[PDB]
Amino acid sequence: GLTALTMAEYFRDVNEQDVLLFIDNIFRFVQAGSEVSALLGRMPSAVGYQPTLSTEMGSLQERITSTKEGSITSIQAVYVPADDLTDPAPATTFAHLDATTVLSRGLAAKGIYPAVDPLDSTSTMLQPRIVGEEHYEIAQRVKETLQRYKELQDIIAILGLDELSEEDRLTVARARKIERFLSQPFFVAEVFTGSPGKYVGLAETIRGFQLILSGELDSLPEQAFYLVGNIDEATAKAMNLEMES
Amino acid sequence: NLRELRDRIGSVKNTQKITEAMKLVAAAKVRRAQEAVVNGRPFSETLVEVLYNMNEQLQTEDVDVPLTKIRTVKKVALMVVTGDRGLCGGFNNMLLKKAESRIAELKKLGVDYTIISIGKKGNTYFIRRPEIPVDRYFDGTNLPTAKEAQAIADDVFSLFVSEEVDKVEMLYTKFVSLVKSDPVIHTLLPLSPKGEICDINGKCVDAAEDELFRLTTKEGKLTVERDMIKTETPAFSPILEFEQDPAQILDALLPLYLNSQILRALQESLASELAARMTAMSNATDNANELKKTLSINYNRARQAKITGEILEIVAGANAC
Repeated sequence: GLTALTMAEYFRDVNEQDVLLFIDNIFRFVQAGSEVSALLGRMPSAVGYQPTLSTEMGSLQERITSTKEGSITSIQAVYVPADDLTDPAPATTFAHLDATTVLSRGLAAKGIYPAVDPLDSTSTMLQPRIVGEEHYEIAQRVKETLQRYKELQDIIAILGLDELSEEDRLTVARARKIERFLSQPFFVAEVFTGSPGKYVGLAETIRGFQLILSGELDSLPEQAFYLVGNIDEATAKAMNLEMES
Repeated sequence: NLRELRDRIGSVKNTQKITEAMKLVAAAKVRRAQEAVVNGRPFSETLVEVLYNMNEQLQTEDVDVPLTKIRTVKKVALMVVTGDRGLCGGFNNMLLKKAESRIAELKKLGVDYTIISIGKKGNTYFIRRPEIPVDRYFDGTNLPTAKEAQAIADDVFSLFVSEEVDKVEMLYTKFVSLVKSDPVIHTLLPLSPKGEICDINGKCVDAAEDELFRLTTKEGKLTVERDMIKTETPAFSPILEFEQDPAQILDALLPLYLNSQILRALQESLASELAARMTAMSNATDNANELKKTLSINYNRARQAKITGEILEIVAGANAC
């Protein structure tokens, strides 16, 4: 990664180009440094991690500063091990990254490809002043829809929704629709699955969020919104489903 | 911390034992209810025999009964037998949403939607739908007796005895399954000229051979068969004489038959509530032992974690002593 960063720094300073810079896996890089310091004769500080891990990953993220000559759009990945965010690798990473998409295992058990727990991810860019107040407003709406859905899952688990309220069921199917419409295919993703993805733009997404949380899509089906890119594409998919009889 | 994990595991165990307890408990409730609804089979049986008897002998174009007087389509009333304890499945909410559909139906016919009500949860759903005529809310009648049947029966008889409520209808989930019961509205008023009662959907339920919930286990899950045995369809005797009147005895048996169907309907709604509660608790017990296994899985995972922390404490000693 240091060599990759060095050539990227030639791009970002020498070429002064915009550094599209993807890299994976940094947690594997940490694991390598861990076993390396295990070879080195230094006391492994964390669960397996070296003491050196901290300032090392800081030096990693520190070359990854978006320079004025070339800003460094550096997409990296943490092999977030054992689903332990509190693994000191992912913990130590969670500071130094700017925007960590937290990818769930669970939403792929729900089948969402991508399976990001969007609840669990967070943006420095997330602000009304940053994203647009409309964007962050509808975003907070969908986010708290998710949060309420997750809170609803607790009573939903044992008891089931028949004890729940009708506004509770309203929010539940609503955020269920939000989660389903959050599933959209990805562009190259067909090689496992087969779907040609939609490069889903931000505003069509904004209108889809508007329809979903606003309950316009509350007559469209949740399964119809699954891996449905546009709300129009959801509308056509629902038109297929409503045609399917 | 590990002990909190073990603690909520035990909590899940407590609620799981309780969940199986609730499923079997309301199963016992519904078992006594199956006994209960069968315990009147002679009454409605000989009733329907005499009913087809004097309906054969009735034979008239001039006589009338007041319940049999279908009146002007001005106000239909809605009778709502319900359940009482909350979250008894959602037979409460399913029959109440179907009741809201009935509010829409009587708002579509313009027939001035009066609402008879049974059940304290039904009373609360009427009390929380404040934009309707609540006719006479009957309480949550735990194993309802012929007394409360007589009372709300008399409420039916008085109001539908007036044209004020003309042609009222009775909503109840008949206990078809321990799992399924959507609501069904049997045509309560005006009383049936054939005696064969109708639905408010319109389906004339038979006078003679009709369904009645009983319960039997086809395989290890105990089940519910809405069985139908037909009663004796002899008339009364040719040697038998009508000592008071043909016409007034028709007018009298109308209160009797209305009472019989009403008691059966309240029994249907109560048994449906008992069954759906039982099914919800059974499914909850399944989900419970599931969550128990997940929790204990993470618990022993944390047991390994505590062991790993111990191993770490061991490891520092290896450079220490």
